[PDB]
Amino acid sequence: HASKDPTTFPLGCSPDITTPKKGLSMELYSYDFRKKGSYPCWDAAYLDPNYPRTGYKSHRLLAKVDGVTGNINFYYHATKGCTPQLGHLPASYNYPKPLTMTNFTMLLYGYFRPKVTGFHTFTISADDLLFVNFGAGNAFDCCRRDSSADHFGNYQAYAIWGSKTAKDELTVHLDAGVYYPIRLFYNNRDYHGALSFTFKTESNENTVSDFSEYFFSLDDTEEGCPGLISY
Amino acid sequence: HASKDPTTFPLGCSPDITTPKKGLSMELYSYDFRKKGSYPCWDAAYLDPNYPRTGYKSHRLLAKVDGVTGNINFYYHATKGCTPQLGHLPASYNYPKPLTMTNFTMLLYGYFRPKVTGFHTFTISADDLLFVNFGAGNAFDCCRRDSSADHFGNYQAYAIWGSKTAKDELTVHLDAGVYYPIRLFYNNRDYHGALSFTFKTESNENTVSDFSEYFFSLDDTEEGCPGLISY
Ligand SMILES: OC[C@H]1O[C@@H](O[C@H]2[C@H](O)[C@@H](O)[C@H](O)O[C@@H]2CO)[C@H](O)[C@@H](O)[C@H]1O
Ligand SMILES: OC[C@H]1O[C@@H](O[C@H]2[C@H](O)[C@@H](O)[C@H](O)O[C@@H]2CO)[C@H](O)[C@@H](O)[C@H]1O
Ligand SMILES: [Ca+2]
Ligand SMILES: [Ca+2]
Ligand SMILES: [Cl-]
Ligand SMILES: [Cl-]
Ligand SMILES: [Cl-]
Ligand SMILES: [Cl-]
Ligand code: NA
Ligand code: NA
Repeated sequence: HASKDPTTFPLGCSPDITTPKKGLSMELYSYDFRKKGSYPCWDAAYLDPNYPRTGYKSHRLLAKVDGVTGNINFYYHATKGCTPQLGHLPASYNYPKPLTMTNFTMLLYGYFRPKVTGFHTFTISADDLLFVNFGAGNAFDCCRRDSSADHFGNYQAYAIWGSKTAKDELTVHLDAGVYYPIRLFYNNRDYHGALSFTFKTESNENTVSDFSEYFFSLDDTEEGCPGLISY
Repeated sequence: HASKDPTTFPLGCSPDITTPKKGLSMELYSYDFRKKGSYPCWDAAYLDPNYPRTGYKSHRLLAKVDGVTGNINFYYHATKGCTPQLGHLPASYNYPKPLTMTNFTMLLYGYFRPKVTGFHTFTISADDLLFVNFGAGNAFDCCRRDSSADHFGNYQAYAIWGSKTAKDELTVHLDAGVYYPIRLFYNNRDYHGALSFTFKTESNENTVSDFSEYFFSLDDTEEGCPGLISY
């Protein structure tokens, strides 16, 4: 160089006849540096309170893909600060092309399906930013993302590199086989990048990092697909 | 180098027998630079999404004063970046002591009492940050700040120096003589500072910058003081 509030007992969704499709949807957007000579060289727009809501959409759209699943963690090691440098996302992201891994924004959305009924703790870390919404309402409404995408509530967990919250966790009680809306919003402002998203349950001692049997996409429907299990 | 959502028709409050006290309450907090040699030298904590909610309270408390009113605008011109430099707030702030005007955080809260029934447009600008909540619920509950202070909603207006939103405005319909909860959250991260808060009404052509007959403080009460005028 559902209510929008985060909760420990989130609401979930009950899909009907159509088989859920594997994986999350992802959108990729540009995130330019500031003009040469600026101090610092990186743009602080990523921290504007509405950047994850409306601001990101004013940047150049790079891609929109389906079927993102597996292990979505990555570490991108840059060689120079203040410089756009190319790299590739892991194959799990279904995006073959190079992108500026030093400086970009990424949105992932869809549903998390548990295998365990009970408490789950999701652990996150990021360079630079990962904001997580989770649950109907807090993320978006069941099979009604089209009317609720931009209306997510306060984050269930968030991580900001360099901050007092560089890693974070969310503990929620979930029901096996129910589909929970999830939104992951990521940014790299400069230099190295990293995303880590894993979970554990009170059940066993394994950390889950491969979401192949956990992330799904559901079609929106006129009436929605609110969870039919809770009572 | 009331609902928490922002609205155009905010809810207000009806004080009982006790005469409203002149002015807002203010709290002042430290905001340190990063360690010498850091790039950039200023701390980005001010932009953490919970900094205006919980994070500011972890910093050193400098002052808590009553009776802030008059013209609250200021421009502080620093002579060196990355350096704590002393200055004084305007006399309107009722705080005589020097403080590090280059790097500090300030919270103001109380009620705005209009003189006009009709649309008001408040205009703000700041170096570095000014976040405004306005209306019962969005700011805090009528004569119930003690149970609602930390639960303000999405900002009615906000300004961030260097951003695509360096000035902002809020247009709201208000009733004369009703008391609207208001919260102003300010930060200077480095170097120069500035705060501007003014309004106009559709009625006349004058810009109001002297809040002497507009800002008030109301005691909290067990039952609250919800507005009795709307119907
Ligand atoms: O360390 C990861 C972190 O790097 C920041 O760049 C820093 C750099 O680490 C530091 O050595 C230098 O002095 O200042 C740089 C810019 O603030 C990235 O900005 C940050 O996004 C992370 O990737
Ligand atoms: O201009 C007000 C603005 O100054 C920032 O400091 C800048 C400075 O303006 C710029 O000339 C220099 O190259 O980089 C500095 C640090 O980013 C303050 O950081 C900012 O808070 C405002 O006060
Ligand atoms: Ca980075
Ligand atoms: Ca400044
Ligand atoms: Cl729903
Ligand atoms: Cl870089
Ligand atoms: Cl109220
Ligand atoms: Cl300074
Ligand atoms: Na596509
Ligand atoms: Na005092």
